[PDB]
Amino acid sequence: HVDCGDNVIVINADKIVLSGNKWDGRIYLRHTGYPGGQRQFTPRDFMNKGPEYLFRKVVKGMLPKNRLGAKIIGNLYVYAGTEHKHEAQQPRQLDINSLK
Amino acid sequence: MIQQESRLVVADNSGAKEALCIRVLGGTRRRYASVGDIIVVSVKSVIPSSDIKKGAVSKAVIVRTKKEVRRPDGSYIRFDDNACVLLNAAGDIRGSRIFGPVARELRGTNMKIVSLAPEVL
Amino acid sequence: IGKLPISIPAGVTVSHKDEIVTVKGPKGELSQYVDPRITMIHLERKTDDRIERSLHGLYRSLINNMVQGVSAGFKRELEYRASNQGQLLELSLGFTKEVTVETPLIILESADKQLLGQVCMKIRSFRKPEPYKGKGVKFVRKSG
Amino acid sequence: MKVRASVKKRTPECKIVRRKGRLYVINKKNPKYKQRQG
Amino acid sequence: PGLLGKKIGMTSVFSAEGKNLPCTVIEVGPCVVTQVKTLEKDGYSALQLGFVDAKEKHTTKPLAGHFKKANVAPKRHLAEFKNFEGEHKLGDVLNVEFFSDADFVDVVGTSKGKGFQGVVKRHGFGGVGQATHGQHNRLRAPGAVGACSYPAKVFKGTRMAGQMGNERVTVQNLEVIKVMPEHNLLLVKGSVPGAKGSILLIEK
Amino acid sequence: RTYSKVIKMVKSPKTGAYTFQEEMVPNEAVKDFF
RNA sequence: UCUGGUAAGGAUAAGUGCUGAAAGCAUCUAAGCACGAAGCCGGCCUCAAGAUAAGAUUUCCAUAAAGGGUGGUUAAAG
RNA sequence: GUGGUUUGGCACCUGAUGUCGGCUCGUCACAUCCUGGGGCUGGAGAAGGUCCCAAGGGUUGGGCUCGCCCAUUAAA
RNA sequence: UAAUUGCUAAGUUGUAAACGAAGUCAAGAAG
Ligand SMILES: [K+]
Ligand SMILES: [K+]
Ligand SMILES: [Mg+2]
Ligand SMILES: [Mg+2]
Ligand SMILES: [Mg+2]
Ligand SMILES: [Mg+2]
Ligand SMILES: [Mg+2]
Ligand SMILES: [Mg+2]
Ligand code: NA
Repeated sequence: HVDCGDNVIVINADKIVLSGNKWDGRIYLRHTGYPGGQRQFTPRDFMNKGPEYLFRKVVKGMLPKNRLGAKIIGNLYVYAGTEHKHEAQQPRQLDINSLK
Repeated sequence: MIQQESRLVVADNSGAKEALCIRVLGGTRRRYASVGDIIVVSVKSVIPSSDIKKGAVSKAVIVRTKKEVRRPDGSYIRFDDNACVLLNAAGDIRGSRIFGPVARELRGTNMKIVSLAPEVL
Repeated sequence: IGKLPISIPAGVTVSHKDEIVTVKGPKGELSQYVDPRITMIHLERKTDDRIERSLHGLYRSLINNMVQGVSAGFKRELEYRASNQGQLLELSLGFTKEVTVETPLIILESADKQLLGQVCMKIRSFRKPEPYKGKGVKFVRKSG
Repeated sequence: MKVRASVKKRTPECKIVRRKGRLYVINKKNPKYKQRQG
Repeated sequence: PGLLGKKIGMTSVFSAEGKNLPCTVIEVGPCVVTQVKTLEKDGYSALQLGFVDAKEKHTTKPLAGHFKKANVAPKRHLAEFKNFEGEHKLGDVLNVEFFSDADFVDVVGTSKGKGFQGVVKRHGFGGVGQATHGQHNRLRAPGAVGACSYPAKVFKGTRMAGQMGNERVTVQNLEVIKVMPEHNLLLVKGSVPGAKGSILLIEK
Repeated sequence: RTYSKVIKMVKSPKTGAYTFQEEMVPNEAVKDFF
């Protein structure tokens, strides 16, 4: 019941990999709330809009669906390159392959 | 401004006296016909010993309108009646004389033989 | 097919570099993009699987086509008027680099077989042969 | 082109191909034998 | 690119070939450049133009400082225009001669306000039934507003009574009859939105 | 019959293949196109 | 009474093709590449930062008239 | 085999789930009437016929009460 | 995000048939 996790900065986010034909074959559906208002989009459309939008869409969905999850998703920072400005926080480098 | 069920004078020397507009030709939901427009009519009254029979469905061209017609030069013309001229299947005058004036717009309606008219206004 | 040697003739030199392998010869310089699974010219298929075999045969055929294109080149002849000066849109049948054309018949010569085929197909797409009567662009029927 | 659930090469000259997940029968000599939807 | 204007009224004139042309008179007036927006600072290129001369009595201190920086007399109406061929600086003046080589213009205005309007005037509803033949009290009613329990809701976008007019409207491709620089006048064929004295945007 | 079809080959901007671009032009105006 | 709806910028459907193996042939396809619809995403018009991811730019900064409110004369605004 | 749109079978919900057509206002599907693109034709051309893709927008007014008739329309 | 060995390339999957083509992997028989 407490926000007790880390603040995560993801770098090199445009080099993420999707296997199979999921870059264009995975169909995301949404609705505008108007009649005849279902719309389609793809992970490619998300990535063209920006890596952070695709990453946020995926991580939400794996987070809890409540107020705590809505706050927790705000601790994720996603960047295409290696250039981010988070000095004076001294983020430590975590090897993602070490976590199991 | 002639629509379905409007009654017109027949302004030629054919047998018909009065006609009833059945349909305004030219498109879906086309409401009104003016001078130079082609309509379908039913003949309502004829003279005794008339070539055309009462109840005959025919085509006609409108030559006089009570509602006023606007010309591009800022002028307007209106008549005291609503008058048409009957046509055959080929699109030509059924008769040989025209009674009363006709609108000047009929010159450009490929209807030049209505130059039988006493006066073109 | 994909295992036969590909002899390089005199005047044509083929260099392999960074999967952008280019053959520069007498009649032009052509390029190709072999795969890691693919390796005179001697092909070498790493595995015997279906994908490896198909890729090996395809790449060997492409290399041989490149060698023939640089060395001897290719020509196609096709059968309303025609033109000689403006080789973009100058033919009259109805109304309204890297290749050479001749002056009705047309002879078109080049070094890239795919480009030559595309250009010939586009030239012949203007008027296909008519089954009703023999008419239209043809390479050098039924009663109605 | 004819669409049916059962395609067969009724003639030696007919050939069976697969294109983008569909099955076609092609015949250049006479194109009225062409079928699809294997 | 374009300029701010004021609608004067309508008249009808005669062309050279003898055609009665309806005509709207617009005072396009000298517009002064009051701000240059750039990609480096603002993120997009545009020019801000001011139209009608104001007074210090009706200029607030922030806007007074804005005009002081532009080094122009205070203006009443400000609007932004993009895709200006030719460079323009702070304080430059543009007049109705800007339209001296245009055959057609676009006019943006605010339409006349109708207030709250029913479905018949607002959306052209046909009305329920006839005036007679058993009519009780639904002559200008909307009729049904949905289907039965299966949707069990009124859809979004259902046409209903409400505020009509008093909104931004664009009229496209109005032919230009004459440019009159001596009076800052523009004559267009046809009608433009709004009442007399309303402020218009005229785009080339 | 002054109009005429004009198709010109040009390298692709995203692939690099000699694609075709076609337009109608006047008979005298073909010089500007090609 | 004026004005508008066109065309197809991009990716495609059914189809048309280039080169080409598996399968020395063939094959529009498995590697690549051209095309190809009123359909799809745009372009056009209106709204739109409570877009709580609450954005940007210019200018001014407390008391009189920095900004407002209440009030008055009113409006093609309601 | 599919659908549930016809005639049925069952009797599971119901101290009221209250009524056929027409009007008004719609909304969706595509099993496509028109308009757009294609394959085959026993397709000379022109008319067509059948099949495939395609749901954007359109898809009349009358004399009679599912249907018939009159006059249209790109289509009804 | 265990260990080992296969199969699938269809996102099949992680919760319908007569009839086609045999896409792929094995196990064979005749020739
Ligand atoms: K509901
Ligand atoms: K389940
Ligand atoms: Mg008002
Ligand atoms: Mg009424
Ligand atoms: Mg009553
Ligand atoms: Mg009443
Ligand atoms: Mg029982
Ligand atoms: Mg009860
Ligand atoms: Na599935």
